[PDB]
Amino acid sequence: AVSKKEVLYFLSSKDAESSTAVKSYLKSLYAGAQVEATETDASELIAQLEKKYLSAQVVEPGVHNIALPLGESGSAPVKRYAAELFNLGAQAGFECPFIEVSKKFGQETATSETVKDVLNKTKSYVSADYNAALNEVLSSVEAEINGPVLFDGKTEGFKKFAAKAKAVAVSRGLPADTILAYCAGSANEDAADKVSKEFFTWFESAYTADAAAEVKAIEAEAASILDRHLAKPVAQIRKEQASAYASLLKRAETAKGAKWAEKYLEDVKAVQWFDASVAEAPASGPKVAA
Amino acid sequence: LTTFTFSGLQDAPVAALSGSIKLNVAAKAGKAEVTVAAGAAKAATQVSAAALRKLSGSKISLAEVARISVLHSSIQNYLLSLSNERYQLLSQWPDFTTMYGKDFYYRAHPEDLKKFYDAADEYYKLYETVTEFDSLSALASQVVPNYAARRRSTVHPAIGSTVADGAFTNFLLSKQ
Amino acid sequence: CTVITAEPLDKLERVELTKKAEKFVDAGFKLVMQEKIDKKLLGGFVIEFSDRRVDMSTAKKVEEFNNFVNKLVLSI
Amino acid sequence: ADAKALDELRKPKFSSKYLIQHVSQKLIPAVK
Amino acid sequence: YLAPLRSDFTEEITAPKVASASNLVNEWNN
Amino acid sequence: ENDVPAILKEIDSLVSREAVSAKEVSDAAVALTYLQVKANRRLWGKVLEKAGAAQDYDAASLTNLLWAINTGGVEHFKTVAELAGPAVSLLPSLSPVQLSIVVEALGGAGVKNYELYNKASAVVVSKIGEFKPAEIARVLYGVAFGGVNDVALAKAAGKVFASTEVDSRTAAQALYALAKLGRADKATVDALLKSFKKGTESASDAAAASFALGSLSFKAEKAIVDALKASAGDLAPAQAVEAAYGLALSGATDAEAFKALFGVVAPAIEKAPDALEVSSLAQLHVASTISGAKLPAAVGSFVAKAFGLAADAARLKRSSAESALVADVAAATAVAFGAQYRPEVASAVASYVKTAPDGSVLDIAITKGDAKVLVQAVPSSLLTSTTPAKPLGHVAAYSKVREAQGYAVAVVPANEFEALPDQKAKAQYVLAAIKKVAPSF
Repeated sequence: AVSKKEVLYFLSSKDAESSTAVKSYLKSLYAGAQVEATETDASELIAQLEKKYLSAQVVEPGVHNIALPLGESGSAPVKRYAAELFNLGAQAGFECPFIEVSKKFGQETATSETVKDVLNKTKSYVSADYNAALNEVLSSVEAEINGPVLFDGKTEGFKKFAAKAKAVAVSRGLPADTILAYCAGSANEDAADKVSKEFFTWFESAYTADAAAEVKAIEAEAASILDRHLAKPVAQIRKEQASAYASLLKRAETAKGAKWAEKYLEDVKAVQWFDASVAEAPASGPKVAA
Repeated sequence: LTTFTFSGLQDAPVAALSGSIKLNVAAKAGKAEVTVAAGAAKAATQVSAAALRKLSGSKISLAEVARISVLHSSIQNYLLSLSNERYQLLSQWPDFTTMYGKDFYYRAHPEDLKKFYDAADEYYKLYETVTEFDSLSALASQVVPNYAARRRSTVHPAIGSTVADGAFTNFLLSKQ
Repeated sequence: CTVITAEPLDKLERVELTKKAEKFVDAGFKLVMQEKIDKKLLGGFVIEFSDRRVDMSTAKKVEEFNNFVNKLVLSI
Repeated sequence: ADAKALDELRKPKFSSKYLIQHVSQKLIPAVK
Repeated sequence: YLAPLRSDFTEEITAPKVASASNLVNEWNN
Repeated sequence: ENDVPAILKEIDSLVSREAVSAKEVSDAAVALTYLQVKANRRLWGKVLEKAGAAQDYDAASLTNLLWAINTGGVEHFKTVAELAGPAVSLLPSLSPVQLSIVVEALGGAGVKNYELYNKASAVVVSKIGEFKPAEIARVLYGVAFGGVNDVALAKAAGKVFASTEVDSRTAAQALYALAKLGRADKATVDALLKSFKKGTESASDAAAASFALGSLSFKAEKAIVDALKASAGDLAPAQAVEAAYGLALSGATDAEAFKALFGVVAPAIEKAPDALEVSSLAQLHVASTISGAKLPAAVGSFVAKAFGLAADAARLKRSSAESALVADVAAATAVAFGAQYRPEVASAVASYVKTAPDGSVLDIAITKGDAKVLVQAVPSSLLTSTTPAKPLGHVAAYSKVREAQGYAVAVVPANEFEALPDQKAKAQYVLAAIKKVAPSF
């Protein structure tokens, strides 16, 4: 069952083993139960840690209900996949990914004062192809000022660094003007909407670009796995797959009392049930009660 | 889908588009009788004007029924399509059973015949291993968990290089 | 001593820091002060008795918390 | 037996969700 | 068909490492 | 000679064949939605599978297919979002009625295809006079629920809605789109509520109009309420709860209408409580607190717990600027009640988080004796997107349901709060907020 804090995340999500648990919880509440006390505790590190480890339990089955658009004609199945992942991030408690990684940027370098360590401490979160170019243009403005560039904003060296890194950003191909005018806003709602109708266009191009990069990586990895697999004779393939399946089955059956092991074994029995149900009536598929 | 929809018996489709099934409706004042004719089947119903808005009160919410996962089914679909692409070029192999007669055996250099019979055994090996379709269910499970860990990011599942680059421009070019 | 805080001291947190600091000296020593400002701490204080240092910081707290939460998830 | 249910069949089967639940159950009382 | 279960996070946002194209089509045409 | 399961078996044998082009599956979906086959899921599943697998598309075929997916009430996001490519590639060749039905049916499922919505906005705003206001109402609904906060076609639709006479369904769809957009334009809602005078042939339009007038929180109309109460046995429970919520947020006095709306909801939760979503049960508890009508003994305390569940759900998935916002408002109201140093403002923000007796955890709760005072923060998403920048109806809903527990909610909108340059002005603002609604504090 659930422990009164996992069930507060599973309300808006639509994955099956969360929806059936929420439905059994409401079956408990309608049939004469009181709601347990929500904890007014757990100081901020434990709060964001349990957010990190509780949104994981609602995102990780959400990826498996999302089918990859591997090798399809048109960029619109990539838009389907990225929209599904956006909806999964929305139902997982994450924000828009732009403002989410902006929040991570602010969280990472709250204690950085110069601009070289703001490019050092956010090395894991930005592209190294872009981090190398930003470090080299910062070494250029460092050769200009002959002083460490300060990460304050009102410094003239940082102003020249901003006017050079905007050219670096257009050199990467992404327009910094529509993005800065989006997050800086305008007076009237009409010239804010005219900026948003460019920023959302770039935003769609950006998320479909990295989603298409992801499905191209899975396409090439599946092609490499198949081409390393087709070079084997069939008895070696059957022995390797049966031995790997038996070993990872022994790894589950060894864990006695573990909940994940019991769920693993029940899903194995459900897979065998699916094989039996397609074996009984293969004209229509599995037997589903309706 | 939203809970309130706004469609039905207004800008509705008026007729058929295929030769497999026929349909024509009755656009009367208050009511509507459909007449759908499909070969050996015949159906003519009488529906009301508000009988189409009560249709979308309950939602269907169609869902997949997958053996392992919908993601695993998509990866197994791509492995089946790649096995189709390899099977299309094991289908253009030249027929070598026509050169098994003994009038090709004894006119041949012996090592060339050794090479030819070993090439035939190699083709039978390649064809037995490209049509092992039971093994795609365990080939797909080696692509799954690294992908599922990549989508289990600490910032956002749909995150990528370009959106992080754009937000780094937004973080850097503003006043700290 | 020599305290270092992220912010300048308010007259409640000054008394609180003096009361929480006297359990780190092994007498009724009239511990002196030398307020210093470093924003590399994310709040809190780091007392430096010039022979030993007690790190009561927030940045050290979150880094030790990250090390402990990394040492548990590799064990569980 | 056969023809079990619909939401019992909609479950993404070999997703983790429980190993994460195991580590989140044995981590948070050990860190509070 | 069953995969090993992992519970770990990726904090890095990198390119997804598009792997090498293997030479099976050219070897089979050869 | 006339029989429906024979033709259902025939369509089940028609779609299950492997080679089916777009016209067969489009007409099959139209024939399926013309016979109301909601108890059959496998046939709708096969027709969506073969709708997804198709390659060629005509304008009439894709329009009829999207019309049948929309009107049939089927949600399957993957196949309908892969249809958006055939919609984009065929968008300039679509008829205005057909472009209307395509973009409305795609916006119904919430597809995040921004190029589709930008191009459809430019097409519908460049040539406006060809579109009857039903068509731009459908386009406004599709661009509103499709993840776009576009205001240009909203103004261009409000002009045509203020110029000509429109139908009831078009006005209801338009107000639903404005309620999800969050505009609360009085000048347009007055021009659009004048069409609800002939009586509406369906109760879904009156239900959506009531929910829109509740979520933008203007008032009722007393004939939309009477058109709801007239045959209140037809609406879905997930439609009826949002209709009652939209009546309660606009302060509906027709308690007979609330009894007629509960007369379909209480058997629905009496049969199976698990079918409805918990946000809808929270809306039911809001409507039950504002209207005060009687509910069954098993459902009243049930939605009382369900409002706490949905409130803790909405607080746990907080936007993390609202987290900083309630931290700022709590620090300001701890300065205002008196804590001039950092450890005492920490000790005061630590003691403002008492739990409400229904199970929720309140962010700012102040207690002295008998009176409890809550402070409510409205960051930006619960604000209107227009130039008055007023709070949405969920704010007044949360205030009226917290006042039923013993709290005096001082709503602090954040368009006013973050415009203050210091902490002392924020303390004076929250003092002006709290002293107005509960002068004992």
